[PDB]
Amino acid sequence: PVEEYLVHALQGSVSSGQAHSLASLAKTWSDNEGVLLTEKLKPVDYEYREEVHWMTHQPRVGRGSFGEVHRMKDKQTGFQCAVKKVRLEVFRVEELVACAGLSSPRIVPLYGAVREGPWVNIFMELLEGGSLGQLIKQMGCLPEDRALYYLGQALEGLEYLHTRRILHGDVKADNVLLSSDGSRAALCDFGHALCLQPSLLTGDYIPGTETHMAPEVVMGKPCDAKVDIWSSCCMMLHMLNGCHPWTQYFPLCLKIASEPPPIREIPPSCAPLTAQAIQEGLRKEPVHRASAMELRRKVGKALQEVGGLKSPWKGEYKEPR
Ligand SMILES: CN1C(=O)[C@](O)(C#Cc2cccc(-n3nc(C(N)=O)c4cccnc43)c2)[C@H]2C[C@H]21
Repeated sequence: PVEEYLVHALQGSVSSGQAHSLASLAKTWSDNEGVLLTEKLKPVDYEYREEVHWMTHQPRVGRGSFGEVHRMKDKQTGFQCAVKKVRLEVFRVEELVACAGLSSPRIVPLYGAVREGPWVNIFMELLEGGSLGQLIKQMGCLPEDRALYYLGQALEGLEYLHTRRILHGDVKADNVLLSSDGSRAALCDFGHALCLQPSLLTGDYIPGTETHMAPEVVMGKPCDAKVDIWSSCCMMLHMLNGCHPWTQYFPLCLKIASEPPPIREIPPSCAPLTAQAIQEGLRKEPVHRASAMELRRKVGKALQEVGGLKSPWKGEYKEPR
């Protein structure tokens, strides 16, 4: 009953608010209105406008697949964070729902969201360590312990999301952001996230990366939280081999469905439990594929089996396969 009246109060203004107000106002987005969740980003006179109240850091250095993410500063408060540009006509509410109110160290925090014309500008913490993707390119590929370390932390975040019935949708190195010392990893890019109730390829849907895509998704079978696990394992392989699965050998959605899972790419010098863990996460049938909780525990043991985390965050470059 009153829900309709609260949406109207939030519309037309940019206000200091809480995650539940942001979520309900955002559902409408699917002229300058929005909700900011921290005092570090304050509106001025019912407004928060680009280049007036907030400034992109100069010169513009983009991050993200589309160069949509930028460093920025609140002109009033001097606080700095990141902002993701989403075209308004293609905005998806699930992106914010899947990080709004969520409070987890393995998930990047949401600072707010403000519509301005054709843009939804979404604010979030700035992480200086860059993405796991940028790391893999810098180092070439990661040692076995570092890879297990990060994979587990991603799985910790996937546990959190899955408990809340949230599919991430596009898990990969580029969507894992690292702290300035490399000891913490967080998930990012919830643009493909999907609320679940205890398939995907129907209409207003944009899917994840081809190389990390699970067979059920490819063949249009029904889908659940397990697709994140498949992707996370394809990410593990990307970490170990310095390149995506299947790219050194093959029109890639054809081969995912027909061929066996890419267990061959598991490097041979890897200890038995590392390889064994990767394999439980690359079971073609969702039923036999490991859950998040299960894999995380296995990956943790695998790390323990290999002496724990010993390699430095940025050691020597290591040539890929
Ligand atoms: C909370 N939240 C999200 O997670 C969110 O979906 C996002 C995102 C996203 C998409 C691409 C790139 C990056 N991205 N951001 C940083 C950074 N934060 O500095 C960064 C650094 C290196 C590489 N990519 C980076 C972040 C958005 C709803 C809000």
